[PDB]
Amino acid sequence: RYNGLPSMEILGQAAPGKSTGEAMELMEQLASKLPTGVGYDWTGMSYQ
Amino acid sequence: DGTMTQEDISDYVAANMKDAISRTSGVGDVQLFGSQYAMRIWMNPNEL
Repeated sequence: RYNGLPSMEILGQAAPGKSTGEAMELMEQLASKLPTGVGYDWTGMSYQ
Repeated sequence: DGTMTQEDISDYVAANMKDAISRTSGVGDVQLFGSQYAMRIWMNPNEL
């Protein structure tokens, strides 16, 4: 659970050459095309 | 759109909004103008 709601923590990183910002921007785009009632958020190192 | 009643709106706020708002930055106490849904067993003394 994350912020009092059911969640599933997903780890990952940017491929050789590409930055963290580009990788996160793609995850946000992929997350937007998911089923109704499925949100997302950034935690730990990604929050900073 | 008149699909949700007063009692129904109160539940959604209490169940899906209040907890997150109460943990929001700079928020002290949060007062619900309504009540969250509970399983109501309305007893009949004649049938008992």
